[PDB]
Amino acid sequence: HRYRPGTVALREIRRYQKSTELLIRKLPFQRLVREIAQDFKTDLRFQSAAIGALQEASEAYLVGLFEDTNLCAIHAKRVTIMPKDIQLARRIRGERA
Amino acid sequence: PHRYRPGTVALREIRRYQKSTELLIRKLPFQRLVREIAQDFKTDLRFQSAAIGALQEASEAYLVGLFEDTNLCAIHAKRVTIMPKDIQLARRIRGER
Amino acid sequence: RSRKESYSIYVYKVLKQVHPDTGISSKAMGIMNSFVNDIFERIAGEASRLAHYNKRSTITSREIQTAVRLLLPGELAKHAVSEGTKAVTKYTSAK
Amino acid sequence: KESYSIYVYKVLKQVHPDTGISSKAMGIMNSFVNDIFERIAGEASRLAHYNKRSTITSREIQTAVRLLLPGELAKHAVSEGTKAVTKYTSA
Amino acid sequence: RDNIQGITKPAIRRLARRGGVKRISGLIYEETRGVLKVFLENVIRDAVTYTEHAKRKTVTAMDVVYALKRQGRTLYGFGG
Amino acid sequence: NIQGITKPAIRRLARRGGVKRISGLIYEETRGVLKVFLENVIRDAVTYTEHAKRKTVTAMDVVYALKRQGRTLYGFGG
Amino acid sequence: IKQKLETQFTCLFCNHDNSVVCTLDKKNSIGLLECKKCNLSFQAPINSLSQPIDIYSDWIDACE
Amino acid sequence: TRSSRAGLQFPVGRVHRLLRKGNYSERVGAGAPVYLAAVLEYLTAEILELAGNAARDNKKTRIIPRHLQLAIRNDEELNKLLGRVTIAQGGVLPNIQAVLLPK
Amino acid sequence: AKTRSSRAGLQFPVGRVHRLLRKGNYSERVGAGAPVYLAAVLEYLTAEILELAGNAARDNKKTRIIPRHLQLAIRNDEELNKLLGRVTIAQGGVLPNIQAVLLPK
DNA sequence: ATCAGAATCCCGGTGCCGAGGCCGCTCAATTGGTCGTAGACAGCTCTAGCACCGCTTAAACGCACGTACGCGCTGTCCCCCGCGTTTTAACCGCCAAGG
Ligand SMILES: [Zn+2]
Repeated sequence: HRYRPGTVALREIRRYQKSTELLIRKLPFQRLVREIAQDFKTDLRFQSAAIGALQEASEAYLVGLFEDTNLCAIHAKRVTIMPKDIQLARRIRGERA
Repeated sequence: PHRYRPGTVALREIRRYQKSTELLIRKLPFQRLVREIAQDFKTDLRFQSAAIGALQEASEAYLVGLFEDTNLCAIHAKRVTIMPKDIQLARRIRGER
Repeated sequence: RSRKESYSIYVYKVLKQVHPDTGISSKAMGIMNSFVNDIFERIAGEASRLAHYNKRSTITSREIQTAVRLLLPGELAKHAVSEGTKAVTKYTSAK
Repeated sequence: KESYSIYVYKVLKQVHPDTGISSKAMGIMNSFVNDIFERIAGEASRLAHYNKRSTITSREIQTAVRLLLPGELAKHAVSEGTKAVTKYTSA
Repeated sequence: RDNIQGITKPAIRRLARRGGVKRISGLIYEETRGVLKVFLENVIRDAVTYTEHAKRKTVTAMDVVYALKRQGRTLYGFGG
Repeated sequence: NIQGITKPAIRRLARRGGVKRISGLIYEETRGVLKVFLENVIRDAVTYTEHAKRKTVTAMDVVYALKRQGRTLYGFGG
Repeated sequence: IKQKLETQFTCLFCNHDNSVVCTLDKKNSIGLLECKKCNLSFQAPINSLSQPIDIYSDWIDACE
Repeated sequence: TRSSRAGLQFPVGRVHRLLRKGNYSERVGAGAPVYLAAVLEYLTAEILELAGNAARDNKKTRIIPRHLQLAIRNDEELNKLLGRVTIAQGGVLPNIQAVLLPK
Repeated sequence: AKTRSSRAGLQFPVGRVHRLLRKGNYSERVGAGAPVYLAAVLEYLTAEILELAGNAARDNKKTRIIPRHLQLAIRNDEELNKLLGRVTIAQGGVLPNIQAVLLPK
């Protein structure tokens, strides 16, 4: 039969607050990073441990920025995220002018 | 008479205070508050005036930034009335707990 | 073979002191080594600023004390100052 | 205890030569200059200790200016620095 | 004593207007006072500690400059 | 390219963040901000390796570039 | 498909002979020299006619 | 060793060496590295003591880094210290806004 | 040219900077080209920002640069604003940020 | 409430692997001895921080009073959750014909 919405998401929130393993798996992330660096320089063989470092820092970064964005939306008398929420949080932190 | 249902007063004074240069909090009560906080960790300390002026400068700048992000929180709240938990969310995102 | 550094055995002994029945992972030992690195670096940078805002180039323990209670928050800092000061007494009281 | 005042006057006369300045404007400018100098120098010292090089040449300064300032400013600054290196090296 | 209550509501108004804030709620002022107070607590604690090692019973502008650079809220203007 | 970021990946990012309900334009906005982040990071990382005169970016340089953006990360020898 | 080829060239830096590997990516016209010893790397553009002696020649001129 | 002569656990002279090669001053005093080493010693004692309690919670014997991140995020002054600090295999607080819990 | 400043054709004292490096506890030794290089970078930064200072002060028919001019010229720049993000100027204030929801329409 | 049944927790189990013991080195801590000036300290001098008050005045406080954004409610309409259905990134085993 059909389950009622919202439940499975929070259950897997309780599941995904447990294992600190990396969410984005390796190969596509590696291709994206390689396709990026190339724009800055050529022939740059990446240490794989450095790639794991980039992956870790990126994922924790985005998770924390999501936390602030989520609390913005909770303040915004809503439950669902919006892109304007990300703009608000970034405008508070000061990445963009 | 010319009572004026509102709108020009607040925004006009915003125009004036952004044409402005100098401080807003006047000197003596701020100084006495500084000395009361100062009378808590080491007693009987003397001060030159430029330190106090720097303190007043950075204080008003700190609060101006709080007000700016609070204002954008209110605009995202589809309101113009501020709230306290706006400021609490702003300081939550600023990491200054 | 170039000889590399670690602080693993020292804090390892300290861990064995405070918890005899406790194991540890290797990566976490590296994390603690990085931890000591970071705290040491912030302290030393505050020491260099202590020098240049004092126009002096000698380093004594007093500067280390004022550096620690500049960086660390109060209660933790005062306990650490107590530990360091008692260690200063126990060492310099003897040779 | 020297400030950089006439240096600012000569830069100003080289750019907008009909322009005055207040005292505290000069003070903020020298605050600025000292901050920038300290940030670059400390970053160069990080270059040394992260690279085990017992001194610092101009190449370290170039890469540190890359590390601090973003693109357009960085490229124009590298250009001006190398031009100064050139004219001082020629004589 | 009570100079925390020396903070006036029209000063908070003026700060909101240069801050660009239009509409002011009433439950704001003492919260503002508390945040300002904790700010200045950490500031003057660090400045006085810098002066503790200075072995001079008077704190300078330079001291407060260095201390606020330590917080990373770094302010120019007065040299340091 | 940038479209190697899957939708359930950013969903899992919401989950470890603890976020419940998801909109639409979130995905492309996320990819953009992630891109600019990695742009600054890997730019100054390759700047470090440029000074290194060597063809491989060190993990050390990655760590130090994170320090240069005030993003200090332990764990990998820093 | 990429070509991974070992060569009998001497590395211009570490001087180990028979330790330079050439990776020629013709799909993107990018050739890559690698040292199996000191670990250095050098990139250069390649055409369709190029061979390990073509990029190793470009590496000699890139140093001098 | 001066550490034993200070009755402590961190090597003094290594730190005295690193203070020299750090360009940290021109001259280096006698007992400043002893004081700094003791500071380090009490810091790591407190941190890993809370980590030991964290392992007591999960009934784990070997320390995983998740224990470390949790013990950092629980205590107040430590978390205000390491605010700009993240750790690989870190994770975050198991935290749920109850306004998003269903009714 | 006796002086190295005249030998560089610049406006800053180089041996000043070299002594600053020596009395810095920065490195142990300092070469000859680095202080010249850094001083040239400084001189470029001064001239570059003083350009925006000159235009921003000329915006108000005033010969003298005020701090408000400097803050305006910084915030009207992009690279300098992301440069000076954690930075505050004395007597600065901020930009005119009048939101569109506020004007009487 | 209330039962059926998904979802998760939690208990032996075994396996395998790296943490930790361990052990033989050698290079920096040590130990001891020798110049030296940086600074701990004594002391001189004049500035400036402090306290106080009288006079001026502009700035705050209280209230009178309307009023209009904030908010609780409502209906509504729509578009993400989710579960199902393919389906293709990612990753190991065979025909080309040219050499
Ligand atoms: Zn080689």
